[PDB]
Amino acid sequence: TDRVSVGNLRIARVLYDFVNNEALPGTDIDPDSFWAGVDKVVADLTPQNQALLNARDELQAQIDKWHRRRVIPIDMDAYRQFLTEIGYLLPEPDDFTITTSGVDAEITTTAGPQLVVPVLNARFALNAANARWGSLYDALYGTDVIPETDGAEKGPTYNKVRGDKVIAYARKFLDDSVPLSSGSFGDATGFTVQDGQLVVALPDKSTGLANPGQFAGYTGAAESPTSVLLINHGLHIEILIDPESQVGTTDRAGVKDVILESAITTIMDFEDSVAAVDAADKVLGYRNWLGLNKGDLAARVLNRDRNYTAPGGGQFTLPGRSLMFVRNVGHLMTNDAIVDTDGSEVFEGIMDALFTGLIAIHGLKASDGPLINSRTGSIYIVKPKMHGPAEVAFTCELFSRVEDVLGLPQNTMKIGIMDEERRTTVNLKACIKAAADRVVFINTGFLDRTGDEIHTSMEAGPMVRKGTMKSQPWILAYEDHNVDAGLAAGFSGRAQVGKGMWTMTELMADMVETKIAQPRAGASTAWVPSPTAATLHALHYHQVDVAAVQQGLAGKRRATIEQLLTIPLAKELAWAPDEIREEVDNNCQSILGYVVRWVDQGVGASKVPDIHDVALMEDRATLRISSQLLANWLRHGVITSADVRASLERMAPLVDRQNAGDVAYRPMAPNFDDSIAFLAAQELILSGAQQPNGYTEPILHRRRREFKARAAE
Ligand SMILES: O=C(/C=N/O)Nc1ccccc1Br
Ligand SMILES: [Mg+2]
Ligand SMILES: [Mg+2]
Ligand SMILES: [Mg+2]
Repeated sequence: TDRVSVGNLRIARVLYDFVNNEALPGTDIDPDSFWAGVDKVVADLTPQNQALLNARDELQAQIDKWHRRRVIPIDMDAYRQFLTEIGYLLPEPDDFTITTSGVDAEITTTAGPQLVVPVLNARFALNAANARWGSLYDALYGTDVIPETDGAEKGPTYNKVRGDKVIAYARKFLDDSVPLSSGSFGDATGFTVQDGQLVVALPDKSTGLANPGQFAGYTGAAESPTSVLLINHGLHIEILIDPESQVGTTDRAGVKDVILESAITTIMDFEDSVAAVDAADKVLGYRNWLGLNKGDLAARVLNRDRNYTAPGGGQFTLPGRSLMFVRNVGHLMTNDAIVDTDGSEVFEGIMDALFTGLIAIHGLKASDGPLINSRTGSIYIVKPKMHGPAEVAFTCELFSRVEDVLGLPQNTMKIGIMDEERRTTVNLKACIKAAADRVVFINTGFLDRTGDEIHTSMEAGPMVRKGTMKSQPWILAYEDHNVDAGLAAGFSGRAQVGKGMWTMTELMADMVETKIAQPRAGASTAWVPSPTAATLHALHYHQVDVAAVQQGLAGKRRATIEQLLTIPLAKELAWAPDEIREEVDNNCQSILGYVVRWVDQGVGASKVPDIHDVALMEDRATLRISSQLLANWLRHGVITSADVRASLERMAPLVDRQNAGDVAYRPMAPNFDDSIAFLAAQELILSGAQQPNGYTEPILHRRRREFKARAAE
């Protein structure tokens, strides 16, 4: 066929050529040696990869059977002893501190937003990489953070009343963040630098900063600067001065904009936010990841670092780019980009580590300017969907082997651990320990975690509704426990403690109001879906001193094993019939809305309107939750298969309507069983209870491959 033979492997030609012609040159790795390494690593580690997956299934079968033989509110003591007997719940290791070294300041020290985007989308990826600095005025004027009340609405052209509120909001932020010795930024008439100090002119007098150490730099003439640079909680704030701009001309000090350092780090995602089901899809992804690391990805282009004058008069530079992670896929899936002699597909996680690692070498050297990514010499890989410490140890050993193939020093490849599976949650300390010399973050992937919570306890009884899950005891303990485990392993000053994604892309007023809870909880980072959201979330890190919060949480134990293990079962007679229908409609709409873009267009993340037409930006995990929740309700007789059918039928034309204005869209209604997308949605629900750990990829990949093959002829 069209495959290349390397030992026991048969590699898709498009992948082979991409790696030879694009990825390898410039790395000084012998191509022959790389490919022999691919074959050897695959041969050596494939058996334990499979053994790990079989172990998952064996644990789940035992738990399924534990619930099925029980009639009695759970006896927690018994349930725990049981989880311990079967090896689900492992002993907690002794106290230790992580030793991870060679890590950039953005990760060890800086608290701020972390932006996650689909690596298949070059535009979004480039915009994300450039999102290290963002316009606060654009983010305020462009969103509902400033209410679109009467008089202040957005029109075809600039609205002065709204622009003045934007200005006012920012002046208030400045007062909160970098206070003057007296007076307010609201009344400033000019900025100058005198004797290395910022001098702010007010109408009656002049003043300096209450804390002059927050003055970081400036641009232009000291006596008439074009910008002033400030710093607060490790994050930079830049005031752009330009009275001959449309906004500056209206401004009392001629201020044009306030630029915030926003997306400090970015995760280029090969997993839940993309649809990649074969060699062609992987290659598009890998090529974008290459372009980012070489610095030559073009839609526009990547930003250079930013030049400043130091307060005393010297020159310095700040990074213009978000420091990049890459999120590889997890342990489950195989991909036909490589098959062995028997025709069996190779594990995709093993592939990603080899290829994303190889590609990452370019980000460690000069872009044909300075090197794009890690100055300290690390490669930052996020590893999702791991269950427990043996799976973390496997990932570390995988990275160890790749480092040898690639000629990198041991521990170059760092690991961002997603805590998004129950067996990792209740063994978190051991998971950190297994990666104690590689770990650069832990992060509560709460959506996947919810899916796994449902599947794990599928046989226990009917679960609460989807929108109820976020406030359940188990998840709130899970969030606290994650922070506690990180801090106790010495993450403060060493590694990020991260929390999850804000998915409501149009609800920015709400994000600003509520997401402050995450750095208040000691999270040094949290996820956002867009550069705009990164800029707004940045506000929270100026309001909250994360380093102090973490110092104050030290030694505390806020969650017990019992709370972590509290299954979210619905109480007796929880729902009226209309509330049941509403939940069914909600979940069917969520599934259909997501799956139609996934199967038909190969889109894994996008702005999808929900049932109430709220715009959501979720990844594949939302599908895992909804499919598992409906499977769980069907399993326990809350709804019937005809209820499911009827809701899918009702929701499909609505999804069809919601996708008007999509050039390539093809309706699901009314020819339902003509639509592969529709059949996928149905299959995800009806086979949901039988998917390993509730995972949606096996069905989703098959259906997308089916769609591609039909579209070919
Ligand atoms: O937050 C998550 C969690 N993943 O484990 N992923 C994500 C990535 C891009 C847009 C929306 C989402 Br939710
Ligand atoms: Mg996830
Ligand atoms: Mg409920
Ligand atoms: Mg402070």
